[PDB]
Amino acid sequence: DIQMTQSPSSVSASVGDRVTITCRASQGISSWLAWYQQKPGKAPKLLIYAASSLQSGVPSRFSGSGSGTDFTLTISSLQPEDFATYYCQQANSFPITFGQGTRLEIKRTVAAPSVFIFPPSDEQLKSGTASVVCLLNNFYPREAKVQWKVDNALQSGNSQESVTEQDSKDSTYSLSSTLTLSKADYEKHKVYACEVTHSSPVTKSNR
Amino acid sequence: VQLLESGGGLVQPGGSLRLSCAASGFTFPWYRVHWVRQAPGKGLEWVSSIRSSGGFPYYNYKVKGRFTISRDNSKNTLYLQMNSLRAEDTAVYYCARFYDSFFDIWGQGTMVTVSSASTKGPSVFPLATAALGCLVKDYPEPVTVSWNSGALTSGVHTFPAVLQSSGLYSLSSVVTVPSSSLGTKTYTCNVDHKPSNTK
Amino acid sequence: ETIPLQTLRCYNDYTSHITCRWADTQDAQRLVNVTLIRRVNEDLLEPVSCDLSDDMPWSACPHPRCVPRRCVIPCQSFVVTDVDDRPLGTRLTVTLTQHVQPPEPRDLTWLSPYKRLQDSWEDAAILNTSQPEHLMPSSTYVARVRTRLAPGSSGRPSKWS
Amino acid sequence: DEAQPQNLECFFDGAAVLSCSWEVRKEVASSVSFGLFYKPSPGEEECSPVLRESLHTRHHCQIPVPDHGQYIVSVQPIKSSVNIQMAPPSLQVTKDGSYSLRWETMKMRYEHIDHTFEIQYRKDTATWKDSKTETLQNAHSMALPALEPSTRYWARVRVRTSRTGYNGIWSEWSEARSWDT
Ligand SMILES: *[C@@H]1O[C@H](CO)[C@@H](O)[C@H](O)[C@H]1NC(C)=O
Ligand SMILES: *[C@@H]1O[C@H](CO)[C@@H](O)[C@H](O)[C@H]1NC(C)=O
Repeated sequence: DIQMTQSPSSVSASVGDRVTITCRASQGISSWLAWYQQKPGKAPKLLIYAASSLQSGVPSRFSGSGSGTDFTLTISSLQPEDFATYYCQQANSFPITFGQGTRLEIKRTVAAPSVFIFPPSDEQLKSGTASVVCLLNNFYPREAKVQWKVDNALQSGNSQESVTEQDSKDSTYSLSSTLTLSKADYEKHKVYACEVTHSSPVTKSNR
Repeated sequence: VQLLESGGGLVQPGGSLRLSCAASGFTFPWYRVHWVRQAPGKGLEWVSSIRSSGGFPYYNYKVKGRFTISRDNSKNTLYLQMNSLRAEDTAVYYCARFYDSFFDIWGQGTMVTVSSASTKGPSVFPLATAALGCLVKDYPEPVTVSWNSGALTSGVHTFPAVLQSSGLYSLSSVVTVPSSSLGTKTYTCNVDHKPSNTK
Repeated sequence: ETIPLQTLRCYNDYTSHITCRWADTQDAQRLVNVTLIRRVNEDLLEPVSCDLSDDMPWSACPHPRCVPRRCVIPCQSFVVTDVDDRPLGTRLTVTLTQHVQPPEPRDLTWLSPYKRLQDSWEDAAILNTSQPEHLMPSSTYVARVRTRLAPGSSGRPSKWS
Repeated sequence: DEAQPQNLECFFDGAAVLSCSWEVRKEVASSVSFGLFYKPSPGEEECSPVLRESLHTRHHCQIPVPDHGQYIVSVQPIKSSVNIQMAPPSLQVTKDGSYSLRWETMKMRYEHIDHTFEIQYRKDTATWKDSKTETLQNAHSMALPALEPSTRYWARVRVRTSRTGYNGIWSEWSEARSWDT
C-alpha cells in the first residue's frame, strides 16, 4: 500500500567511478528506510541502514543520504566486486515493501573470447536425440550474436543461449549458445559450425 | 551466527506445504523475524511477520485468505503454513531477522516451485590452452554441480538454468585446462540434486 | 473528546516496558468507574491491572477533582513500526411507521407522500388542505399552526411556526 | 447507579432521513464517548457526526433511511518510536587528583541508538534557571575544568533519544550530586 520506487532502472559504469541511486516513496518516511545489495543466488546483504549509516563489515566508499522521501545512495569510488542488484527497504510503516530492484554493470575494456565447440555423446544419442554446444569465455561486452551454419544452413531452429553473471575480479562474461537435434537428423549432415560477432567474424568446427 | 531454514518443494496447485525455520547461536532475548519472497529471476516481494506472543499477523494482497504465520518463541522456531497455492507464489522464500527498522540476519531460503509434474532423472553428458565441460538435461529447480568436489575453483565458469521447448531445465558447466594437462588429471563433475535424489 | 483519552499519554524505554498514566474525574467515579483497554488484535482484547498515584506530570485538565493512575505493562519486543464498570445499555424496537414526525409547514398562506395578540395561548381557538366570527376587528391575532398526521392513517405533530 | 442515558427518542422525517436523540448526564459523558448503533434488520452501523448541547446533555443525530421495517437501535461507546522517555541515569562524581563526571544508563539492546545527554553543574548560591547547560552526543563520562578552590557545587544530568526517526520526552533528572574541594 506504500509505493516504493527506485531509479535509475539500470546503470553501467567503469571502475573507480562515482555512482548514484535514488529511492522515491509515495508517502512520508522521515528517515525510516534502508539499502540492500544482492549478488545473484546468494542472499541479500545489508548495505546501508537508517538511510544514512553503513553497516559493520562494509567499506566507507558507500554513502547513504536523504530524508522525507527524496533519498539517495552514492558511491564515491567503484571496485569490480561491486557487481550486484540493489534494493530499497521501507520501514516507516506497514505494509513493508521494497524498490523495483536496480541492477548495475561494469564498463569493462573490450575483451575478445577464445571460442570452443564440443560434441554430443553416444549414450546421449543412444537414449534418443542429441545436442551440440558452443561458448565464449572471458569476454566483454555481452552484445554478440551467434549463427550456427551446419552444412552452410542457418539453424533457424532450436537454439538456447543462456548467459552467466559477470566475474568478481575479472569483470567479464561467458555465454552458452547451445543447439540440438535428433539422432537421425544428426547423421542427416556431417558439417557443423558456428558464427561470432565482434578480424571480427570467427567460426569453429565434420564427422 | 547464521540462521537456517527448511521445508518446501515441488507441489501441485491448491495443495499445502509447511515451512520450518531455525535460529542459531545468537543472543536472542528476544528479536522479531520476518519472511520475505524472491520470485525466480525477478524482484523482491514481502509476505508476512508475526510478533513475540503470536499477537499481530500481517499479510499482503493474495496472502490474505491463504497463508498463516505462527509464533514459537519456545525453541526458537518461526514456522509458516499456506493452504491454497498457485503459480503466483512459484518462488523461493527467504527468512530474515528484523533488527528494528531493517533486516540483518539472513537465511539461504528454500525454493517452492508450485507445479503439477514429476521429475525424471537427468543424464550428465560430457564435452570434449584447452577446455572441458559437463552438461545436463531434464533438470524442478535447483541443480548444483561440483567440479572435482571443490578442487577446481579457478578457471571454472558455470551457467544458470535454462528451460527447454517441451520442456524441462538443461543446465551447463564448463572448465578451462591447458593442452599440457590433457591426460594428467581426472576432471569430472560431481553433481547433486535433491528433488531428483540423484548424486 | 473525553478526559481519559485526553489525559492519557504513554511513553516507553523501548526495551522492557510501557508506562502509561491517565486520570478520571471524581464526579464520574460516583456514577461509574472506567478501566484502560489494551487491544492485542482484531478479535481479542486484553485488560490491564492499574493503580492510583499522587501526581500527574504528563497531561493536564481544568477540572476540580481528578484521580491520576500509573499503569505499567511489560514487553519483550520493540521496533519503529509498532503502533498500539459493569454492563450498561438500552434497546428499543422502533418501527418507522409508528415513529414518524413530519416536517414543519412552510410558506391562509400555508413512496410519497389561533388567538388574539393580547390573548394568551392558554385556551386559544382551535382549527384538511393547506389553505369576524373568529376575531373582533381592529385586533391583532398571531398565526400558529403546524402539520400533524391524520388519525385515520402514526407518531407526533410537526414543529410550531 | 443510574448514570445511563434516558429518553432514547427517534422520529422519521417522512422522506429518507430518520433522526434520533437522547439525554445523558454531563458528568458520565465526560468520561465516556457514546454513539448510536442502528440495525435496519434483525449489519449494524453508526451515525456521524452527532450533535451536542446544564446537569444533563442532549445528543441528537440524523440517520439516512432509504427504505426495512423493524429497526434495532442502541447506544454504545500510540507510536512507540516517537513516544520514548528513557529512564534516569545513574550518576557519580570523581576527581583525578581535576574533576571528571561519570554516569551510566540502561543498556539499549539496539546499541546503535545515539544518546543525547544534557548536563548542568551549579554553584550552590545560584539558580538552575541560570546554570551551565552543556550538551553531549553520546558518552558516559565528561571532564570538568578547574573551579573556585573552596566553594560548594552541585551537578545534574538528563538523557534524551533526540534522534531523527525517533521522538519523545526527556528523562527525569538524576538525584543531584554535590562537591566542594
Ligand atoms: C468507583 O470506584 C471507586 C474506587 O474504586 C469507588 O470508591 C466507588 O465507590 C466506585 N463506584 C461504584 C458505583 O462502585
Ligand atoms: C375535511 O373537510 C371536508 C370539507 O372541506 C369534509 O367534507 C370532510 O368530511 C373533512 N374530513 C375530516 C376528516 O374532517
